Amino acid sequence: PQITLWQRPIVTIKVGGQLKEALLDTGADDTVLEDMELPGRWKPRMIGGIGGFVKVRQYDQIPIEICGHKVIGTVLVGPTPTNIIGRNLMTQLGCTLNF
Amino acid sequence: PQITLWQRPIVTIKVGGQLKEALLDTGADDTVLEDMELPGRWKPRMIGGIGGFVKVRQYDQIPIEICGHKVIGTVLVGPTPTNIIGRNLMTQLGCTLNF
Ligand SMILES: CC(C)CN(C[C@@H](O)[C@H](Cc1ccccc1)NC(=O)O[C@H]1CCOC1)S(=O)(=O)c1ccc(N)cc1
Repeated sequence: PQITLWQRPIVTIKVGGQLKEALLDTGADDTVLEDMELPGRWKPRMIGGIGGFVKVRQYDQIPIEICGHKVIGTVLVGPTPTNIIGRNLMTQLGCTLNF
Repeated sequence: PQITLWQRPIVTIKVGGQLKEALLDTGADDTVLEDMELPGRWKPRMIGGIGGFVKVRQYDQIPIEICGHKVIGTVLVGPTPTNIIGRNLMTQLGCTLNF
């Protein structure tokens, strides 16, 4: 699809069998989800956002279906205003910015 | 242009007489630039995300040239770690996300 930016580019994702809304966020290097249970071991990761650097949990090779497309990659979990799909997974979708 | 997302989507802008680089960010509702002088009246605002919150000054109707295209809109200024072009200016470019 082609998504304009007059509203937030919120899409529906499926992760761990649950549908959730998430924001397609080209200013986010990584994908960060609100607290949820994910499989496997995690490791610590420090990420930078608008208010500073914060430690989150990093899970690897997590499948997510975004608009019906299946991606698999690193997902971080920690405090966040919303579920954020960053460039690590948008590149798997083939997403580009166009003007 | 069509900009892929393997790297951060950084472009050159010109604002308030100053040339700088900024991030095209579909996850940012409004443009926020690192602290600088802008003309005119402003209003205090708080913006929040992964760092927590930062206080900014909101300037209205500020002209910015982005990749040579002249656009106009609200510009927030404050201690952001990076210059961010948000949706409020990306729409004026006719910028879409496509996959
Ligand atoms: C978190 C989203 C919902 C909101 N932010 C936009 C995001 O793109 C934000 C932009 C950014 C890049 C690098 C350093 C600092 C900030 N990237 C971000 O945090 O990347 C993290 C999350 C995982 O990957 C790394 S914002 O900066 O808080 C924001 C809020 C309001 C306005 N008007 C403008 C900006």
